[PDB]
Amino acid sequence: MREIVHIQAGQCGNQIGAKFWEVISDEHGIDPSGNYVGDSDLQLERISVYYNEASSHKYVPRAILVDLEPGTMDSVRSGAFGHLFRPDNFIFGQSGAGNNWAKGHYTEGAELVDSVLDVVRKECENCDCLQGFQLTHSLGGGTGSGMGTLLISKVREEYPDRIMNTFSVVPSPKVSDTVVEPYNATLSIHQLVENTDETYCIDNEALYDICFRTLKLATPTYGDLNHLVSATMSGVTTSLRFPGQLNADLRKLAVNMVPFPRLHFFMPGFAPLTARGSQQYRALTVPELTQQMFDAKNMMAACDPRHGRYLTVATVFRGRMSMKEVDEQMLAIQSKNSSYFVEWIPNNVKVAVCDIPPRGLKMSSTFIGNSTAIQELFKRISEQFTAMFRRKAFLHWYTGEGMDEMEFTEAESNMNDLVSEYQQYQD
Amino acid sequence: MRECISIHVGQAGVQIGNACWELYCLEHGIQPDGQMPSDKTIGGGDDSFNTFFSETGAGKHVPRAVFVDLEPTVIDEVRTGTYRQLFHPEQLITGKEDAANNYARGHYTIGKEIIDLVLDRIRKLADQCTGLQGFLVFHSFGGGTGSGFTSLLMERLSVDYGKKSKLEFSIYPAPQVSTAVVEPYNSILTTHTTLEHSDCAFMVDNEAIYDICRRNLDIERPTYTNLNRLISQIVSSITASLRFDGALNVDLTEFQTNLVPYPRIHFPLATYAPVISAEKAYHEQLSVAEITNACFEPANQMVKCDPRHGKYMACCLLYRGDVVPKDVNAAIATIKTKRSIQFVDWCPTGFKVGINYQPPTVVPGGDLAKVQRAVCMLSNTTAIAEAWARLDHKFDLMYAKRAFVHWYVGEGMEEGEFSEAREDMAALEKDYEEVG
Ligand SMILES: COc1ccc(C[C@@H]2NC(=O)/C=C/C[C@@H]([C@H](C)[C@H]3O[C@@H]3c3ccccc3)OC(=O)[C@H](CC(C)C)OC(=O)[C@H](C)CNC2=O)cc1Cl
Ligand SMILES: Nc1nc2c(ncn2[C@@H]2O[C@H](COP(=O)(O)OP(=O)(O)OP(=O)(O)O)[C@@H](O)[C@H]2O)c(=O)[nH]1
Ligand SMILES: Nc1nc2c(ncn2[C@@H]2O[C@H](COP(=O)(O)OP(=O)(O)O)[C@@H](O)[C@H]2O)c(=O)[nH]1
Repeated sequence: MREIVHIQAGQCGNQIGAKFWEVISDEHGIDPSGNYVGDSDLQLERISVYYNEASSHKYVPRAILVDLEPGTMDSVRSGAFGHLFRPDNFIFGQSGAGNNWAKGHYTEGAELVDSVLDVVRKECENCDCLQGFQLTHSLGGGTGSGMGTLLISKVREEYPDRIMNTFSVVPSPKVSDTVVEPYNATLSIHQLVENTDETYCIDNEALYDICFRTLKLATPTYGDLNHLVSATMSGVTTSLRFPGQLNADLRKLAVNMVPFPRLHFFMPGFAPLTARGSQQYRALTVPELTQQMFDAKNMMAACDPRHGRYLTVATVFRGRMSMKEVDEQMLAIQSKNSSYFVEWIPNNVKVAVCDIPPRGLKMSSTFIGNSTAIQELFKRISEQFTAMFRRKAFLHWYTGEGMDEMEFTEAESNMNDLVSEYQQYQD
Repeated sequence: MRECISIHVGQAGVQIGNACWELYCLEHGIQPDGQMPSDKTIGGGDDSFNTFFSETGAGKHVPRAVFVDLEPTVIDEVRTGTYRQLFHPEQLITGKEDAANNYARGHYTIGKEIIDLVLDRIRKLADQCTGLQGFLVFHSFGGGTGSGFTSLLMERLSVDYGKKSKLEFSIYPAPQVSTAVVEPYNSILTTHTTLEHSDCAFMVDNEAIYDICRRNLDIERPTYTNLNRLISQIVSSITASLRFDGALNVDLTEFQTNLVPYPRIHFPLATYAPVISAEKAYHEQLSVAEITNACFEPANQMVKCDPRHGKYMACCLLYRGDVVPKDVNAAIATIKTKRSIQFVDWCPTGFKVGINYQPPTVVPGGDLAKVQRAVCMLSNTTAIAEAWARLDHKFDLMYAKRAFVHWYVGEGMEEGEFSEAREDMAALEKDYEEVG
């Protein structure tokens, strides 16, 4: 039972992670009090990886929540699992998360992260075995990225023989405002690349473009985003939570998935996307499910995979259907869409099936891809930063608290390097 | 007296070990208690089956063998299974970290930090026995454990026991049940470091077994249960010679001599006719000549290859029950009539034969249909070129893009080393091409 320590920080990170944890607990059926009220014994067979044990035999999920605005538990209790997290490790800041990198990444907050690292180190050893670390946040500026990549650097320092993972969200100038973020993102990911190899780029722009246009919305609120993300990035780890064919561990997930030590930006999707409606819907069929699988609109990234090629694909079906027939349409897709995949990497279709269905849904399937497609999103975020770097806007605070211009230029150089790598490996 | 030791490395290896060992215990009249067949009940036996099992004070016939893996996922999963007391508790090792399809992980990261315990246990087991002949290896190409740990372990064995032979039961991997795309990499990385220590290897093909379990065994979704049971049956059909009686292919040295001309080339094909599915009562009957002549068909050849397009080197068989040599020789003569088979131009190539006096034993609660006739061809046909070259081709496709190289590099391999291994096996393909 290789346990996982969950790291989590930031206003958006906590918002997404609360609903994610609620979804996973509900699917596993443990009561919001913290006791097993599930409906079978296939739940607690090895699930200690996410849920530890208390003295009174009640379970206890392990996940750290930190920030720099003092009120987090005041906002963490906004759902249904406030006291559920152990009530001694809600380390809180003092100021807030203005969109200022290095205001958490160099001087203040960095003072707090030493104690944070001490606490997480103390937290880790109690388990029987360690799997690694995985982190949920957004690349959003304002203590959201600083603390994130900072703690990434120190955890990678302390445990080189484990695996990182980021559930970060790329900001976008369609849903949001306070436009200094391109700096924050394109600078933090600049060392996220060297510091981590396991990433999911849930494009907020794509989430809006699919949630407001063709999902019957008028003003997408933050809970609206939280529904879709707490669906997809909660179903992404069912393979970890549930035994099955592709039980691959973090290290093994990587070795099956990441060819090169940098080209590791997975772009996920989820075929039965659903806005918040209590009624489930009419039923869907397996070929329809696996066809909405590659729905370009369905993609949680900013591209249509038809416009590019894949490298290493996974898939996790869920429900009760034809177990052994899924290979038929897997090979059908392979045969009719050879151009979509690449010849450099044969048999890039690792597939598996999980018996359990999700909450409020019978037939569904979480998806993971790895394609050249995210070159489009990176070109977007690179132009949406370079077209404004010429005016040197707002770099006063950054240049005052400990950055410099050469750092900005070298970050742009690194990201042009990544887009070049994607381009050439597409060529 | 004589004896032998079977090693078990990897999840697949230990699953097949459980299946095979349970079948063997069933076959000899032994029971999950092993009360007594007809013998002294303490240090008894005296037939050939003693070479696998040895009686304790209770006459239990403990199988002096071990199971090894780097994660307590499957080892424990069967340690509290049917044969809990058949094997010795604290005689099944459990690793901690899975090799995770990484050959270097089993070669220089975690297996290297535990191999000492495995060596101590196997050496103690050898001290317990008195008549060791060699070793039986159950591993797989694809897995990091069953390749890296396998290679390193057998290297240690060849270092300390430099005389005895050894036989490898590996599993040639298939895309249809593939759980990695680093699988050719691990396969090459281990096999390029086997010939120097390996003596003979019986590799089984997943796609071939899958096609057997479907096209004739009436399955559509075969799990590891179906494939594993079928391969356990075929492995029993191979080793029955060592299990019972003096006949063709009794000893491991005899195995290799009857089979292996040249030390580098020691990959022999294998077949086993009865694949008749299940409780489907009777559509036809059985016949010695029928199964013998149908053996040459590419139906049941353990590994997918085209033998009729390649020159042979030897031919051995084996039969279960319903013994009468005369019609056996008549069947040999009938199939002898040179339809398209060929042989070696510089040595006699007779169809060596050794018969056994026991019909096949089928699992008491499984798919296979009870039969009483059987054949088992251990042909040393050169046509395994095709399969090896296919794997090599799948390998060198992904080397122009330097794919996945860093993952192995990070633990102590070398980038250009892979080119050396690829040239080694290109030369081995040339070696197959030499025979013409
Ligand atoms: C043309 O000039 C413009 C002027 C305004 C606008 C719109 C205007 N803003 C920006 O894009 C400016 C971004 C900078 C950023 C700088 C680069 C980071 O170090 C800052 C910092 C943070 C905390 C403490 C100390 C320093 O500051 C801020 O974080 C503050 C927020 C609060 C905390 C003052 O600023 C806003 O965002 C304001 C208050 C919210 N509103 C807006 O949407 C657009 C343009 Cl283009
Ligand atoms: N016939 C058969 N093949 C199996 C079985 N288990 C695994 N395989 C195949 O063996 C290959 C790899 O072996 P695995 O057991 O998956 O790997 P492993 O030895 O556990 O290696 P690690 O996962 O790296 O520790 C794949 O082609 C699997 O499909 C089994 O019970 N029977
Ligand atoms: N995906 C997602 N993005 C959000 C949410 N709320 C705000 N955002 C945007 O994504 C980024 C959130 O990260 P961050 O800036 O660290 O949030 P902060 O801690 O409130 O400053 C910001 O640029 C926001 O504009 C949310 O609930 N989900």
